[PDB]
Amino acid sequence: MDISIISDRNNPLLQRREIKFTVSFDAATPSIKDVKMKLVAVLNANKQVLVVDTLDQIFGKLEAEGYAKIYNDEKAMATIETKSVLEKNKIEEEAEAEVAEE
Repeated sequence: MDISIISDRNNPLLQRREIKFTVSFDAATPSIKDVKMKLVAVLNANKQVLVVDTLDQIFGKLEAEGYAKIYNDEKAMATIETKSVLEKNKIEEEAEAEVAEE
């Protein structure tokens, strides 16, 4: 996919990370974790404690804008954040096989 970073804000107070960006694709609509994959390579951070907040598809073209979020410890987040934020974060992820990528 073609993602573009808009801004990179850091929220230490709530040990959170405010990073806004855009995601565009040719119909192909991935998922949260899926997007996290590339986003992980884009943000270059711990994918484990990485999730998305929300997104919005563009009508004009085939673009979609959204905002990502990152925490430090789920311990705090589990408390601070709400079931709403934790709601997004899917239960478990996939895993084709041990071997992957080039």
